Amino acid sequence: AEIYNKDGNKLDLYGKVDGLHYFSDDDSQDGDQTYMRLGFKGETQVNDQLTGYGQWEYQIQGNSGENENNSWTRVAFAGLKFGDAGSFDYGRNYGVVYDVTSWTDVLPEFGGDTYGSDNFMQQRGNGFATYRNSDFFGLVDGLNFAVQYQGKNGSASGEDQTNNGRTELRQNGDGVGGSITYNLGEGFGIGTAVSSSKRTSSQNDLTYGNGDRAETYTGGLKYDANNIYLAAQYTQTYNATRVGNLGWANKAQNFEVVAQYQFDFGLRPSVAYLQSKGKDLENGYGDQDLLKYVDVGATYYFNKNMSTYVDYKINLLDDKEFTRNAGISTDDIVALGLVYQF
Amino acid sequence: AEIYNKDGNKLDLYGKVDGLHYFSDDDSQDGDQTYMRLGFKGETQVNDQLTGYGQWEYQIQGNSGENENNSWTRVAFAGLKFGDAGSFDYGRNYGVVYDVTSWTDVLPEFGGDTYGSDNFMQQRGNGFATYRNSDFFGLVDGLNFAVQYQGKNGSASGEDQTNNGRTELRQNGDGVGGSITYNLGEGFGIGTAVSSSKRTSSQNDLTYGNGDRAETYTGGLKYDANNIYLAAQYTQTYNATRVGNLGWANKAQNFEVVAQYQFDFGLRPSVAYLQSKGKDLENGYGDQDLLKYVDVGATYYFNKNMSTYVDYKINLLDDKEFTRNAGISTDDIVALGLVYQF
Amino acid sequence: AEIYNKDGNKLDLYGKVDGLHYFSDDDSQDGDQTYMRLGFKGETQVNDQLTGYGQWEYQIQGNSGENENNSWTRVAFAGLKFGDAGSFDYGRNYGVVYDVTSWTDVLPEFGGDTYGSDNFMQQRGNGFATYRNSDFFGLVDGLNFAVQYQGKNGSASGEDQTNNGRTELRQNGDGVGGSITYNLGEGFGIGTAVSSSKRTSSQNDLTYGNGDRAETYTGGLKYDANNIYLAAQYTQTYNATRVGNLGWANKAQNFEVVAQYQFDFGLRPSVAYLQSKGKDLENGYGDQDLLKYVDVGATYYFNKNMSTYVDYKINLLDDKEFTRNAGISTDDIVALGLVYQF
Ligand SMILES: [Ca+2]
Repeated sequence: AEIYNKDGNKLDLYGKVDGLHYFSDDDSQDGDQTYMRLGFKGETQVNDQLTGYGQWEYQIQGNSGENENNSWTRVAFAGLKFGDAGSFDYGRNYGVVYDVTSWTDVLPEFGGDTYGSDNFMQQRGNGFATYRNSDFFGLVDGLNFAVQYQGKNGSASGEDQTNNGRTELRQNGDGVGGSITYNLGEGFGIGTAVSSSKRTSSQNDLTYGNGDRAETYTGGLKYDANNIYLAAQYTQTYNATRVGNLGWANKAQNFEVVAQYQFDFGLRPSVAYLQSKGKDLENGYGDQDLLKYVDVGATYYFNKNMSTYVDYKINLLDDKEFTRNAGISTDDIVALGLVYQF
Repeated sequence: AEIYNKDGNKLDLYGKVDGLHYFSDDDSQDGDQTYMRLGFKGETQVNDQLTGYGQWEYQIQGNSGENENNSWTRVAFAGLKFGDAGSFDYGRNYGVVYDVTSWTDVLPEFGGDTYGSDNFMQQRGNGFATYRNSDFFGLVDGLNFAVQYQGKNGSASGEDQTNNGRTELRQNGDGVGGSITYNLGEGFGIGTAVSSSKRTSSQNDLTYGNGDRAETYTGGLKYDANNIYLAAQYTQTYNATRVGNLGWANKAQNFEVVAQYQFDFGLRPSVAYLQSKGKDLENGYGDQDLLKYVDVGATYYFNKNMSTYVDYKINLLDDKEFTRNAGISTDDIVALGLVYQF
Repeated sequence: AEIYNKDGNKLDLYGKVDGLHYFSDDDSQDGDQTYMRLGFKGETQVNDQLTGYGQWEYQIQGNSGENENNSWTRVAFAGLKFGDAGSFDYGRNYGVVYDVTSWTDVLPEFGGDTYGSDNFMQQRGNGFATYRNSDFFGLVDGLNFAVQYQGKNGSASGEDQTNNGRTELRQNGDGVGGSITYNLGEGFGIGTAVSSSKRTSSQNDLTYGNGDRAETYTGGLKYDANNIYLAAQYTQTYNATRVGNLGWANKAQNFEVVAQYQFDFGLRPSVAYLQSKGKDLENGYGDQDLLKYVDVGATYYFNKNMSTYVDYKINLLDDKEFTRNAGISTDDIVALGLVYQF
């Protein structure tokens, strides 16, 4: 909600409380999943061709006892917008791959999980320097592009050390990526994104998915008109898709597709399919499905501040030694949520 | 404070800073106790018979150094209010037992401690689904009731596992409870509450207080008029009252009583007595006092945003092997507080 | 930003996002340093001669992954201001030494580091009771003083225990200090501060800097007019200046000096020099430099809500066994920051 707007400076303080429960045979997923987010988006007019901005978003789990706290920063960045010349921001932000893969990340609860956070340039991550340009310098309506750099986020100590070190599955070396999207008209959009990240020496000491670079190549399509939403994304990755908590897939092929309809009375059913196919895994595993499910659900929007939903992950992965070793869930989940937001 | 009210959506952002110091021979209590809370309460009008809401409240200790952070979520829930048909909410909230025991939880600093947080359905806890009805459907003025369910919050791994696992003393199985309060008129109120929670297998592997279910039965009475506040609550529990950090009392009898007066110039003296009597404790302990103190104090309210208080916990427990083993404090405490709130 | 002002109560909710990167051969400093702060400052008019207030400020690092959270309370206090009779506040706050040493803590990124946080009464710390008077009771314009007490913040357990125990380098015993500053006119200011804190037995079990009390003596001078800022502070300490993470200096002499100029178009160059000279260190180290650098940098202010800066720490310490043992950084750092604030 915009809570301040005075003398060229505006501040939106926003958030949500999601009273959320999962039902699953997977005891690591089953039970209370209540959480909240809080954030702000601020903007300051500097002059005719320059606006400054800042955004922060934080998640605090609501499903723990008072003896602990599970919270984290989703984004935290500052930037400048310069008219038709583009914008630049730096901080914790979304990787440019998500400029296209976000088109399928629209499910009531699940979805968006052929990749994760702190996962090279695929989604949220630290130290992104991001240049963006909408409508190609004001010359081509509907043609947008981005160019992005990510500095190394290494280990806590030793050869890969940076100030902000972390575990191998959340590290990266220096990376570069970009995206292009185009409005084809009549509700249709097409997009592509590429990223290439150096990997660190400690990442390459894990058994799975060695290589000098983590690479991703994405294409996407969407239709968004007449109360219909359709989208698909295909992403091919190299040493970039996590294999549970074991390392990465030498290669993976990720595909997500979704269809939704918004009824005027407030109901938005959703059907989707997601898969991630890993190739050439070490330890004799070879080709393995890393993710495979159908998702059926619906959100009922009471208004823009209140909603409720059901989401059903129909998990098509087989329970096998591989999935158990990797810690990949093979069970179905039903989610029920009630959401207040501002 | 209400900081937003527009187009049927309202947001109250509230908080407090309590500059607080304890004086005690108990070194685990003595010293700086400064803390803050922050929260919001949002409400959205959906239609003539339906309002959505969300509430979140967080505590951050202000008495640590910058190398650590001690914070936690008090509540986090979302709900719907259906005019006279009642309300429903889900998330981290107060157990319905507290609908009655809260009547004595009014001391300047101490009190409210014959039970704790994450303590079956007695106070704050995860995964409450709560139905409430005020003035009995608009048929009986002053008659309120609630019915509540709490899903299992289990262990981090193994047989009792849920996604949001925690230590035994803060676990629960599936539970159900209810409360009824009635305005007798002329300032008097009467209330009762009952709860019954399944206990988990890991809870039942501790030495103290094994059983299938944790159950509570509460009666309360109060007078709240003419600047006088008098209240008492009596609660009988089974396998539900913590014995320090060792487990639970097979049975306990808890009693709290308080008298206060509000002077028009701002001063509110308070006198109270609390005890918790544990029965049939294991390891030869038998009947033991778990809590026993007189409390004398006063709050001076400068206005609705600023107050200061003294509170004196006169601890009547004897220092003995049992209390030392259980980690129950037997020393007096004096608290001095200065509170800004909004 | 002031977001509420009604019926005698006002609330300023403020914060910043600093998109920040360090370049250094010191891998513990190098890399992404993005962070945010959030805070509030509230004030309530009680009557003609009394105002209540509260302030809280929190830092949340923006340079970690989502599997961790690094955050802390900077300040959290409540107070009363009694017209010209002065103010009193209690909580986590700044020690009165900083009333003078803050005059040099004005660099774009670095600076302010001949002392740290939770470092006796030198900067931020727990449990400060602080009396302040501006303009000497309304009788002497520009003459300010303060008197401050800090209660013991001891160990987690054992002989020095307090409720809010911490590691030795962040402990203190009971302390007293004061400051006096005077506006000489025409941009000139002069100040002095003195503090004396009991040390704890666990502090005195460390090798470096044992003694009954930690003591500090500070003088400062500044010139602040005609777009020029000049300041210097000299502090002599006894058992109060940290030697890396090893303990304290039996004696230290700290000197900071800074010169800045503000151009109308928004650029503020800055040049500074800082040194901390430790004396009589144990383990044969004798006299050692603890800190020594020249700082050159500049901030460009777009407006009151947006800025960017470069800061260059030219480290003059030698890499030698002492600095490596103490964990004192001897490398240069360049910082680049982009800051949105409200
Ligand atoms: Ca490979």
